Amino acid sequence: MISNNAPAKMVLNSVLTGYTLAYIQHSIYSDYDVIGRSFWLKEGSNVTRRDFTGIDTFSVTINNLKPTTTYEVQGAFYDSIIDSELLNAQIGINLSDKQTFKMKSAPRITGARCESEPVDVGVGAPIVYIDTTGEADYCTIELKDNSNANNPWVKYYVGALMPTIMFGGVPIGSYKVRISGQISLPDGVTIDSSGYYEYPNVFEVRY
Amino acid sequence: MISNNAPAKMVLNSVLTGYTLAYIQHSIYSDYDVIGRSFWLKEGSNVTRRDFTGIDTFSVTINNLKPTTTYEVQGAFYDSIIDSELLNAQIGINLSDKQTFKMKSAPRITGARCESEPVDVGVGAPIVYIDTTGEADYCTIELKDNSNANNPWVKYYVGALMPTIMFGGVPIGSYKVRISGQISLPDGVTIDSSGYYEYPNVFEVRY
Amino acid sequence: FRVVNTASGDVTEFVGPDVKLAWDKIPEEEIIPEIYYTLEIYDSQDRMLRSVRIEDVYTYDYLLTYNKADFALLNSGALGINRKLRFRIRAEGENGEQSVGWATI
Amino acid sequence: FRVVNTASGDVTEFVGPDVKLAWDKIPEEEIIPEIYYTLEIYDSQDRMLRSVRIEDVYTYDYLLTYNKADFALLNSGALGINRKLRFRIRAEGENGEQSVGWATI
Repeated sequence: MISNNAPAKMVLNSVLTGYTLAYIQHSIYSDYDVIGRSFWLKEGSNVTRRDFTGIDTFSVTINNLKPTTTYEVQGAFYDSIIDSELLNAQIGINLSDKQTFKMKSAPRITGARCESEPVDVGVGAPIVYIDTTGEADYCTIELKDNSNANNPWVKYYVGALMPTIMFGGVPIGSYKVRISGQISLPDGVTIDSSGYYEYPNVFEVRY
Repeated sequence: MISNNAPAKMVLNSVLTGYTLAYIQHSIYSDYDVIGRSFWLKEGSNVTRRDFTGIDTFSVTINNLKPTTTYEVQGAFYDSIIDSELLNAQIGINLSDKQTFKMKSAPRITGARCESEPVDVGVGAPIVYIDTTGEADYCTIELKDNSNANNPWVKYYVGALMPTIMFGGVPIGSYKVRISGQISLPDGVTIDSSGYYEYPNVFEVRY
Repeated sequence: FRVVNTASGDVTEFVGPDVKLAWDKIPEEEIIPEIYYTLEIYDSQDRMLRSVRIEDVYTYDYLLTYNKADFALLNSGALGINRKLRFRIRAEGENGEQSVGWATI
Repeated sequence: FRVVNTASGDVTEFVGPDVKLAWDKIPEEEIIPEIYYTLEIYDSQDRMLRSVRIEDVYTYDYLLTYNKADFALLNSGALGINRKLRFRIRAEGENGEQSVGWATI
C-alpha cells in the first residue's frame, strides 16, 4: 500500500508566442521528488524533446522555434521515480492536454510607393507609402541612399505595424527601405528581434 | 487545544485596472486546506461576490467590471473548514484591508478640425486636428470616406493618446474619424479592447 | 485517544471539516459487558460544549452542522464555528463506575 | 519492519527511486543459527511479484532495474514501474519452521 503518486496532470495556463520563442504559463507541482519538465512539440510531422531541470522557475521559454508554423506543445513533470528512458517512452509520466499555438509572422512588406498631389507650384510635401503586412509591437523602418556606395543607414519611423505606413519629410533623392521588428514578452529581460528584410528593388521619390 | 488557524490576513500588493478587468497582485497562503479566494467588490451602493477555485495561480483578473466607476475590492482566502454559507456570511474567514481602484476611462474624442496656413499658392499640407481625452496605450484612429455608401475603413495613426493628435497626408475629400483603443496587462495573453466611438458629425478637409 | 484526519508536519492542526475521534478499546471490556464511553467536548475558553455517550463503537465524528449551528446558537446565540476545541473521554458502566482518570487530547 | 527513504509529512509515500527495506533482528537468532527471512513483495492488484530470501543481512533494497524491466516484462509483457507495492516478510530456518505470523507494512 506504499506508492509514489505521480505529480498531478500538467496544464498550460497561457501561451505567448514570439518569433523564435514561446513563453508558456503553467501550474504548480507536488510529489516531493520532481526534477524538471519534459516538453514535447509537434511540428506537424516531426517531434522534438526538451528538458528544464530546476523547478524554482514558474514559467518556461522554449527557443529555436522553426519559423512560420503552428506547434502543438505538451507539458509534463517528472520525478526521479521515472528515469530518462521512461521519460523518452512517456509512460507513467503524466502529460498535458493538447494545445496548439501560432507563431506570429515576421514583418512583411507588401507595397512601397511615393505619391502626392499633382504639384501646381511651390514646394509640396512628397509622401512615402510603404505597406507592411506582418505583426509586431516595435517595428522599425530604415532608409538608405541608393546613389552612393556607402550610406550609413537611417531609421525614420518606429512604431506598431499598419497596413499602410505613411510619413513625410523624406528627401527627394534615392532611398530604399528595409524592415525590422521585435516582439515583447512578460519576462522583462527577454526580447526577440527579427531578421532584416530589404525590398528587392529601390524606389525614388520625386515631385 | 486543537484548532485550524485560518489562513493569515489577505493583502493586495498591486492593482492594475483595465477597461473591463483588473489584474490584482496578492500574497501567499497557508493552512493546508485552502480552496480558493472570495473577492467582494463595492460598486458604490451594491456588492458582488466571485470565487476563484484553484490556488496554483499567483494573481487574479476580475472581469465584467461596470464601466467608469471606482471599486473597492476585498481579498480573502477560504478553506473547507468554512462552507459556502459562512463564506456568504463572511464571519471567521479572514478579509483584506479596504482598497479602492480606479477604472481608466475609454478613449474620448473632444475636438476634430482641419486647419493649415492661409494658402497663398501651390500645394500645401492640410493638417487634421483631432483631440482625444481618454487614457490607453495602443489607441487606434480610423477614417472613412463619408461620400460613398461603402468605404472600407482606413486606420492612419496608432499610438499613445494625446490632448491633440495631428497628422498630415490626409486626402482633401470627405472623411469621418472613429476612435478605438486597448489596454495591456502584465499577464501576457490577456488584452482588453474598447468599443468603437465615431464622432457624431463628419468633417471635411479643404485647402 | 487520537484524532483522525490530522494535519501533516504539525499534529495540533486539523485537516478536514469534521474532526474524527478514534480511540482504542479499554482492556476490561471482556469482564463487564455493559460499559460505555462519555465523550464531552470543551471550547477554547474552557466552556462546556457537548456531552455525548458513545456505545457499541470505538470512534466518533464531530459533524460540521453541529458546531456551525447548534452549539454556536445555543451558547453564543449566533452563527459560528469554534475552531479550537478540547476533547476528553472516559469509560463508564450502568453499575460499574468511572475510569480512573480522564483521557484528554 | 520499516521502509528506509520515506517521505516527510506523510509516511505512506516514497521519496527515492529504490525503496530500502530495513527490519530489526528477530530475538531468537541466538538459539538457532540457521535462520533466514523470506521477503515476498506484492502488487497494487494483489498479484505476487517477488519472492526473495535474505540471509546474513537485516536489510534489503528494491532496485529500479528490477521493477522497471524484469517484473514489468514477465508479468505484463511490457515496460513499466508498479508504483504501489506491498512488502511482507517472515523468518524461517532450514529445520526450524515459519514465524508465527506475517510481518507486513
